[PDB]
Amino acid sequence: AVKKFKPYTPSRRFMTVADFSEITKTEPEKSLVKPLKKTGGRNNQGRITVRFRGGGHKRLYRIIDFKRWDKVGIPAKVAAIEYDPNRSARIALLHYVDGEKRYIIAPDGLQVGQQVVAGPDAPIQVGNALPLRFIPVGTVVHAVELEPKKGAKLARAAGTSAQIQGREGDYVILRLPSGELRKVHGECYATVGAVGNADHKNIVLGKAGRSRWLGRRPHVRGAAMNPVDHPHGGGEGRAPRGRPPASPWGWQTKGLKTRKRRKPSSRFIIARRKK
Amino acid sequence: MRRYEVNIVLNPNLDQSQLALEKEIIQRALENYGARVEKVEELGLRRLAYPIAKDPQGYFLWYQVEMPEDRVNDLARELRIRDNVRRVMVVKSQEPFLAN
Amino acid sequence: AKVKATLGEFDLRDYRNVEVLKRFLSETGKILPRRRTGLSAKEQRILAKTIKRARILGLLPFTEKLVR
Amino acid sequence: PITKEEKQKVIQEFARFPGDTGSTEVQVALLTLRINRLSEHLKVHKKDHHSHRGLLMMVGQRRRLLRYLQREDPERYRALIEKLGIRG
Amino acid sequence: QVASGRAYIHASYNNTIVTITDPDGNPITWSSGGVIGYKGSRKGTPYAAQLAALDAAKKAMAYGMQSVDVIVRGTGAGREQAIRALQASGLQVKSIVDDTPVPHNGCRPKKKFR
RNA sequence: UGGGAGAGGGUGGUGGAAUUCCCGGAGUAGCGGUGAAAUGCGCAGAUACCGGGAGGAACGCCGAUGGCGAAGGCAGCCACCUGGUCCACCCGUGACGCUGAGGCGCGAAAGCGUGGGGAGCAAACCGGAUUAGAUACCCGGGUAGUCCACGCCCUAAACGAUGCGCGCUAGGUCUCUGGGUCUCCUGGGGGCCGAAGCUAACGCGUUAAGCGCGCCGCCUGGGGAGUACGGCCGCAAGGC
Ligand SMILES: [Mg+2]
Ligand SMILES: [Mg+2]
Ligand SMILES: [Mg+2]
Ligand SMILES: [Mg+2]
Ligand SMILES: [Mg+2]
Ligand SMILES: [Mg+2]
Ligand SMILES: [Mg+2]
Ligand SMILES: [Mg+2]
Ligand SMILES: [Mg+2]
Ligand SMILES: [Mg+2]
Ligand SMILES: [Mg+2]
Ligand SMILES: [Mg+2]
Ligand SMILES: [Mg+2]
Ligand SMILES: [Mg+2]
Ligand SMILES: [Mg+2]
Ligand SMILES: [Mg+2]
Ligand SMILES: [Mg+2]
Ligand SMILES: [Mg+2]
Ligand SMILES: [Mg+2]
Ligand SMILES: [Mg+2]
Ligand SMILES: [Mg+2]
Ligand SMILES: [Mg+2]
Ligand SMILES: [Mg+2]
Ligand SMILES: [Mg+2]
Ligand SMILES: [Mg+2]
Ligand SMILES: [Mg+2]
Ligand SMILES: [Mg+2]
Ligand SMILES: [Mg+2]
Ligand SMILES: [Mg+2]
Ligand SMILES: [Mg+2]
Ligand SMILES: [Mg+2]
Ligand SMILES: [Mg+2]
Ligand SMILES: [Mg+2]
Ligand SMILES: [Mg+2]
Ligand SMILES: [Mg+2]
Ligand SMILES: [Mg+2]
Ligand SMILES: [Mg+2]
Ligand SMILES: [Mg+2]
Ligand SMILES: [Mg+2]
Ligand SMILES: [Mg+2]
Ligand SMILES: [Mg+2]
Ligand SMILES: [Mg+2]
Ligand SMILES: [Mg+2]
Ligand SMILES: [Mg+2]
Ligand SMILES: [Mg+2]
Ligand SMILES: [Mg+2]
Ligand SMILES: [Mg+2]
Ligand SMILES: [Mg+2]
Ligand SMILES: [Mg+2]
Ligand SMILES: [Mg+2]
Ligand SMILES: [Mg+2]
Ligand SMILES: [Mg+2]
Ligand SMILES: [Mg+2]
Ligand SMILES: [Mg+2]
Ligand SMILES: [Mg+2]
Ligand SMILES: [Mg+2]
Ligand SMILES: [Mg+2]
Ligand SMILES: [Mg+2]
Ligand SMILES: [Mg+2]
Ligand SMILES: [Mg+2]
Ligand SMILES: [Mg+2]
Ligand SMILES: [Mg+2]
Ligand SMILES: [Mg+2]
Ligand SMILES: [Mg+2]
Ligand SMILES: [Mg+2]
Ligand SMILES: [Mg+2]
Ligand SMILES: [Mg+2]
Ligand SMILES: [Mg+2]
Ligand SMILES: [Mg+2]
Ligand SMILES: [Mg+2]
Ligand SMILES: [Mg+2]
Repeated sequence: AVKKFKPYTPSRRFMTVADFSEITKTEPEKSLVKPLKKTGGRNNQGRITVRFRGGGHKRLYRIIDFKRWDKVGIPAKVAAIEYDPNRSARIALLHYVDGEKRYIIAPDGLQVGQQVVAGPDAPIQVGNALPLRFIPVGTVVHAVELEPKKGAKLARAAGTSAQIQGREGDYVILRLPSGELRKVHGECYATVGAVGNADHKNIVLGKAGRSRWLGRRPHVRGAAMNPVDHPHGGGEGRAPRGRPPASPWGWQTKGLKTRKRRKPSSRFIIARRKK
Repeated sequence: MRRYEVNIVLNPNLDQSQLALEKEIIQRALENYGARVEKVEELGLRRLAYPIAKDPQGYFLWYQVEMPEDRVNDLARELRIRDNVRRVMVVKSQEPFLAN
Repeated sequence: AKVKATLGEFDLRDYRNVEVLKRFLSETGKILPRRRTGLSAKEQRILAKTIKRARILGLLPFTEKLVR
Repeated sequence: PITKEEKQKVIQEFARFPGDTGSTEVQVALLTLRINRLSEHLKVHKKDHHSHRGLLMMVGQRRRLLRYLQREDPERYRALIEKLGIRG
Repeated sequence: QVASGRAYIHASYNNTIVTITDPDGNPITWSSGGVIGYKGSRKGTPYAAQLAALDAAKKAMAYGMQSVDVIVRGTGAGREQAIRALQASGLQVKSIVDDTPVPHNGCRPKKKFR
């Protein structure tokens, strides 16, 4: 339930902020944070390779347990749910009966004080992780490994989920957040339920500065530039595109497909996405 | 506490001891949700009126039980988890209604 | 010919009584009218509710084909 | 629902004498008991407007009785409403 | 080839289509108001269905087909003629059974059927 | 106190039929559609048949002249939560009642906002016909929308065109649902036909539109006009 503001400034008219009402702990576990080297979208040559990045708030990275098969069989208690500035989801702090403390992505409806567990035998229960082959068909799942033991790769953004649709030998058929239908190996891990903080998409940044807080520097339209800069540059007065709408680098950007055709994962993509 | 009849159909093409593991799960689920078994009518394999899971038959369980009303929905759901549980219909126990 | 007459005492809430109940279906699986059933207003509602359960349990059909 | 056990406690705890089943006091407590379990039911099911009509009838019903007991005995009135915590 | 199979009569108000299959339901041959050079409304008439079945049975018989279980769907005008056509062709019609689809109140009909 | 009938409401589940799409099989010269056609679809393998899968919506028979609700309205099935209502006993309170300007809540469809969903259907729209024309009816397509959640809108042939409460004034017949002593007697509903009486007539008639009392709403020739101005409400449409 996003929070709104009275129009006491021009920007507060529209600004919405997350309600943060699920967060129980407001500074991070000191043994599970590390420095996040800001990049400004510059590579190791020093060149901007992703335009319009930088200048955002300082952040500590929280180390997230994307494996969970690390600790098959060891129940953990949900100790706290916390803010994480490096992702859209919230994160949950597990106190394993081992003594080990780890973070995971906070699925929807997970509660402080409940217990979660990973493994083939885990109860079909929000927060438990299992290999996909043991999750019954139809179950809504998240934090999905894309290849066995390579780490949860799919459905990790706030609100997303993947639905199990069928099985076929060693493989399961998933419907991804995009709506694509894909084979994923049965031994791949996933966590029961959807990612939480589903209201994330309804936030209205409200003012330019709020984008700047996130590290997003202003985006300049190609039509605002000059011919040396961009296909859409130049012209007297305003100007329509005057050619198929293009990127700065000249490739077409309205419909031109860019997935590599001869890609091996094609044998596993059943249906391309939707909408 | 209220009395209910819990009807269950299972995968008919199992062996007898796999069938027993399923019933053991049923039994624990019943026990964990506060159920009080009174009867047990296990007619087992019965050919159906139509295919269920491409199967013309299924293994029929039945339990006259007593449990706290606020839990039968979760129980009936927890029973539905196992894939071999192809049908579960909990029903309020009713006094008979008779003709002739 | 009426079903209620051609049947002794029976419980029309027992939904597992396929032998009694399957006599209340047409050749094509439809719940018989009262003009065939011989049941009253109160009895027919109870019969239908229990036939409907048994169809879900797989004990009765939703629909059969017509053979000539 | 409301079991006969809980129902007899309100009759017991408000009967003007052992045997009284329809005095103004036990009528209001019986109504307050329905009203509050329903007030809590409609806090969860806000879309259940049909039951809310019944809530309003019980509310009006209790109000008319309390208007009668406050006309006869403003001391029986005050004493009853404080044992049920009413009057906002 | 196969000794015996089935026979499906799809018949609406616009046409009558007959398809012969095998035991397993896979088709062997088919005909309809079009295969006997009728175009338009004429395709829905009972004579159209008669020729359609006779052509469908004849093609089947010339494949060793001897026996047929008759399966009828639709309410077209050529329905009951097509059944007569199958027996009269030389095929040994074992049974006849209606299987016309009927929704237990499913999808909203086109405006024309309300 | 003890009983009952019910598509009354809300929430969470879940079953089959059917349509569409997709994959596999088999198969070939049309299918579809109409008054007749054409557009459309189809040898790039359609239609018809079989196996498989996905997804949405709506619940056949039961089913009715039926039931429930204050109205709008409510129909697979299961459970939870919740309302109303009737009947038996005649046990408790002792007129605690009726109506109700304002107020407050509910309020079909369509429409609106934000997400979601989208099979079928289908405003707009495109095409094919018909025609003098055809911004239509008929046909092939098709976007909102129809569906879900929350928040709005507050209208209607929102009708029984019949405000609510109470008492009184022949009966006959059918039905739903209770109770009994089970012919029947008796309650509470739902229809038909009719006593007396009412009505301009049609018709109404113990479900009054009869005979009476209470209270409320409303009318005062047609058009202008449910328009304008003003006020209040609404995001808007527009409502009062
Ligand atoms: Mg704001
Ligand atoms: Mg303001
Ligand atoms: Mg939060
Ligand atoms: Mg350190
Ligand atoms: Mg770096
Ligand atoms: Mg470097
Ligand atoms: Mg350098
Ligand atoms: Mg260098
Ligand atoms: Mg870039
Ligand atoms: Mg940059
Ligand atoms: Mg976060
Ligand atoms: Mg991110
Ligand atoms: Mg894989
Ligand atoms: Mg935004
Ligand atoms: Mg930042
Ligand atoms: Mg940006
Ligand atoms: Mg810009
Ligand atoms: Mg420029
Ligand atoms: Mg310039
Ligand atoms: Mg330069
Ligand atoms: Mg250049
Ligand atoms: Mg140059
Ligand atoms: Mg440059
Ligand atoms: Mg250039
Ligand atoms: Mg240019
Ligand atoms: Mg210049
Ligand atoms: Mg320019
Ligand atoms: Mg210019
Ligand atoms: Mg310029
Ligand atoms: Mg140009
Ligand atoms: Mg270009
Ligand atoms: Mg490229
Ligand atoms: Mg894709
Ligand atoms: Mg299951
Ligand atoms: Mg029973
Ligand atoms: Mg035709
Ligand atoms: Mg009672
Ligand atoms: Mg094909
Ligand atoms: Mg063509
Ligand atoms: Mg070819
Ligand atoms: Mg879909
Ligand atoms: Mg008395
Ligand atoms: Mg006295
Ligand atoms: Mg409305
Ligand atoms: Mg609507
Ligand atoms: Mg909308
Ligand atoms: Mg659509
Ligand atoms: Mg045209
Ligand atoms: Mg036209
Ligand atoms: Mg002309
Ligand atoms: Mg012309
Ligand atoms: Mg059309
Ligand atoms: Mg259409
Ligand atoms: Mg479409
Ligand atoms: Mg009407
Ligand atoms: Mg009026
Ligand atoms: Mg009034
Ligand atoms: Mg009524
Ligand atoms: Mg009557
Ligand atoms: Mg007279
Ligand atoms: Mg008069
Ligand atoms: Mg007359
Ligand atoms: Mg008359
Ligand atoms: Mg009359
Ligand atoms: Mg009468
Ligand atoms: Mg006026
Ligand atoms: Mg006037
Ligand atoms: Mg108006
Ligand atoms: Mg106006
Ligand atoms: Mg005005
Ligand atoms: Mg008005």
